[PDB]
Amino acid sequence: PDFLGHAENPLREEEWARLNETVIQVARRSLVGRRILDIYGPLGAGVQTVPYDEFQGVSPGAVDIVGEQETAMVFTDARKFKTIPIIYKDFLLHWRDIEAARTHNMPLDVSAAAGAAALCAQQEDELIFYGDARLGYEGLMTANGRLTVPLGDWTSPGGGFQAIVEATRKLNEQGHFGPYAVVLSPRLYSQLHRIYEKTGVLEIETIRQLASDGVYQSNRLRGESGVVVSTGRENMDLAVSMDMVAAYLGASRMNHPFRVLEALLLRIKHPDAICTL
Amino acid sequence: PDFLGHAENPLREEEWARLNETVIQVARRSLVGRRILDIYGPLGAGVQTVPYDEFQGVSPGAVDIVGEQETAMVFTDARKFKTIPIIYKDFLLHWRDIEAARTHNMPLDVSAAAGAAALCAQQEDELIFYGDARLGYEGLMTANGRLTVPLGDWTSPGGGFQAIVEATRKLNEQGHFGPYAVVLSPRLYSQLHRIYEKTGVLEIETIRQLASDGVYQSNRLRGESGVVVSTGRENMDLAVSMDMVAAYLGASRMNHPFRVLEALLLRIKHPDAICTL
Amino acid sequence: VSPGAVDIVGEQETAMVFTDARKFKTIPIIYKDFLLHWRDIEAARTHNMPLDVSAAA
Amino acid sequence: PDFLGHAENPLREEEWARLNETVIQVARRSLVGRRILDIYGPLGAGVQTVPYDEFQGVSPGAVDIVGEQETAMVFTDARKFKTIPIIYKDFLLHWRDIEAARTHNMPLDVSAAAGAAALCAQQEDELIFYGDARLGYEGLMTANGRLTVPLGDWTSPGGGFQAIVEATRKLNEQGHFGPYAVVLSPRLYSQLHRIYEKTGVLEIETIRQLASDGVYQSNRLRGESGVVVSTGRENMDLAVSMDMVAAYLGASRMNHPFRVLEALLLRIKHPDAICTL
Amino acid sequence: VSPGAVDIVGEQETAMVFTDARKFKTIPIIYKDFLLHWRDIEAARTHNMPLDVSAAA
Amino acid sequence: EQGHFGPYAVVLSPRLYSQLHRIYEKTGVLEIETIRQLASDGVYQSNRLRGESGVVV
Repeated sequence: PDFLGHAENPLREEEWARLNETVIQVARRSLVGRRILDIYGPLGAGVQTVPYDEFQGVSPGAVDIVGEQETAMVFTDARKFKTIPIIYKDFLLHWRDIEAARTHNMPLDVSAAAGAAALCAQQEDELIFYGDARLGYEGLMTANGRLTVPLGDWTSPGGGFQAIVEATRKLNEQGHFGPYAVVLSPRLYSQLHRIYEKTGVLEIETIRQLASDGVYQSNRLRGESGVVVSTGRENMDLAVSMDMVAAYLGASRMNHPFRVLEALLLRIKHPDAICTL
Repeated sequence: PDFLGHAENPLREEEWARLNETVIQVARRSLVGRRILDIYGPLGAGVQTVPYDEFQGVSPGAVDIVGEQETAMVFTDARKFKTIPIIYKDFLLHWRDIEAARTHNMPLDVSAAAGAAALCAQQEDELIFYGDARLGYEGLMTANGRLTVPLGDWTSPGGGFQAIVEATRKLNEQGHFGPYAVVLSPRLYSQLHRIYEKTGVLEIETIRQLASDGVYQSNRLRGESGVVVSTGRENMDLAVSMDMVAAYLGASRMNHPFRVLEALLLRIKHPDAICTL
Repeated sequence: VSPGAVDIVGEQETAMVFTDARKFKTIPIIYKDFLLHWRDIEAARTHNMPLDVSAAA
Repeated sequence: PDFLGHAENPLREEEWARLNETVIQVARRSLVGRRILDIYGPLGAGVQTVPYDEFQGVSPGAVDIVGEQETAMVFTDARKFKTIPIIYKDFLLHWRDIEAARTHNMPLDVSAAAGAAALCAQQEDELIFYGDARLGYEGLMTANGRLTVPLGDWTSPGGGFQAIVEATRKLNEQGHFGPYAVVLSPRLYSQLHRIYEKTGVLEIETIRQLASDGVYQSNRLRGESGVVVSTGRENMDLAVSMDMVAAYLGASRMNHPFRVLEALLLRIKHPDAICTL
Repeated sequence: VSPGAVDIVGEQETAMVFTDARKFKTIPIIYKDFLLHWRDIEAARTHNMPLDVSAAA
Repeated sequence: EQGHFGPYAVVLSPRLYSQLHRIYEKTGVLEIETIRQLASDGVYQSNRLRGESGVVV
């Protein structure tokens, strides 16, 4: 019979396979921060730690052949890797329904799961774009090397043109150049969605051709802020230990509790690539 | 190695078979409310909902080769089913016992099982006869059409007759008649058990012949009140989903917590059958 | 609104718990009715082929 | 295995074997009460019960051929066994941890495991030396049979000695002798180890040669020490059901809870060997 | 530091936490170096069986 | 009323049983018939019970 219990896997192999498929689908649609930076390789949950620092840093020298003289480069400086967080949003499945699905119904419902993952992965991005004083992190607002531009995103028609252009100026001048990506607040994006501009075509065409890796909108970024980076690797890395998954709390009073587990840590290996408002 | 618990199913097939059998023994003996109304069939845990509910009229006849006049049985008005409750009483068995029972000697204890089950089945009836503010229910005290008649008027000589006679009279007047069952608070019953009726022999034989389906004693009914109904189906139905089973809360500290699971909901499809003292 | 985040520690969930009640309010059935005429359909069953779906839509 | 559950003993056999070894190492070194009394044999987890009362008392035999009686030797007037306790201090291991050790790092972290065992074994001594009365037990502050020696008179300089002689004398009288053990609070031990006038000699050297078994210091004895005993068998016995072991609460939340289980009961088979201050 | 009595159920703190803080601060590399000379070792591979460890230890 | 009910057994002193062996009562039949039908698991006599006492379980 059922039985009751505590041996599951409350699902069976098929429904279990579904829940995983549903979660990563909805999570991936709600993740705006994995689309602006290409991911690191999976390290498994086996590693607790992701390497942390580079550059800062010195330019010169060559003569002919021997020495005269450098460097030894760097390392830079100290360690250790600040443990990749494990973030979770919890939800329960309620009593019998699952077992009603074992005979009566073919579709097993999702009380939360797609919603919780959507809530969790989003909050993950808030972790990415802001800083955390709580445990030892680099956000894209706290990394310094920001050389903060006198904002941009005016009302007057030039507006965001001058901004991103000014960004590229100092970014390039710091002695770091490459393909650029631009992240904006939705409110900024609409006010910057232009209207009109140069009389040839609109803002999307001019910015997307200027930054030229892409243009993206995040809801978790500060309303006033927006950030420009360089997508090139060995600059920033999005370090993922474990991806998004459905996990089991086990038997409880009576319930099946789940959590969604996501471990994402972003390291800034060259913090000359970051510019805020 | 050994020492058991995660665990598995820490009883064994024989011991497990016992525990189930003991529970239905004490429970069926401690249930007075499944004897006054024939039970509905078990639906399994698949259903969350128990069929419901209408009232207020009596239907026609009769007759000739003509038509109709039905005159139409029509509802009038609404839905839906108010979710069938799950009630439980929990008990634990001790770790250092069961593995001694798994085995060395054979003192395996079922004591907690029966004690909780007896208590659980008790409150189940308390749920039935009383109303429940807890979640959305009908009782035999909140079901209207009660005919809030004064009745007894007890203790001389008696009986002890006039009350039930007055009820059956009044019940019939409402246009509802049938085989009758009489439920009393235990305190009433002995005061009624009682003496000779001076005519006379017992209250039991004279009442048992008037109601003529039976006379029963429940402790959970209000002390002053007692109720007469009609056992006939399509009047009231006791909807039993999964019956009673022994279940595990899980393992805690380790030990083993158990619960007895009970789902009973009683519906009144015809509350003209209810009489309050 | 539900929590995070986070360290290798636990919990703090902090417990998603309901709180409070049930149950499902019955799913409605709505309908709009239409008729087709008798003297049509059997002419459509058939002689020519003007079969009408007009009332249906 | 990350997923999770159940009954993996989430470690592996190698890490599991270690976990046992680490616990028994730290526990055996931090137990001062198993060195003053030779242990009973392990009774297994099957038994709930430890044999109880003896002595009282002492009559000897000459003899030749026939003609020697008391004896019986009774076995003393009283039963039954008052159930051997279960004392525990628990610990959890975290999310990644162990499984991080099954991928990359060969060493398993036992930091909490042994730490709990040291704490648990500590209070175990508190159970022994103090009275309990929660579970209604003995130990020696409560054993009686002391004839209440005041002991003490240990102030200042001059020694520092007389108490233990008063003890041996009284111990000797009434007919119980053996090699003797002395237990003190650290506070007395230092107070007598000191205030060599300085003429001078030591406190340790005089007591340790007189006691002729040993002198021990426990942190858990009452501030005003102390108790003197006789190590001889059939006087006191430390009855051990289970040794120090690793047990599982078994699942909590994406973690693993452990406990260390120790069942030790000390019975007083001869309460004439006990003297307090 | 909190202790346990006990009998049957009823014993808690515990957790035993595992204390609020991570991560591991990297284990150092400390070294003192030494050299062996030109001939030395190879003089020992021809004639003399003992190797000079004077600087090593 | 104590919240414990089931099938009942009655134990009496022999002296009680005879004084309670009735005689007559309700005019239908005797005491054995009414008590044995009431307690309904059985009625028994023990000589070791207190003469005045009797017990129901």
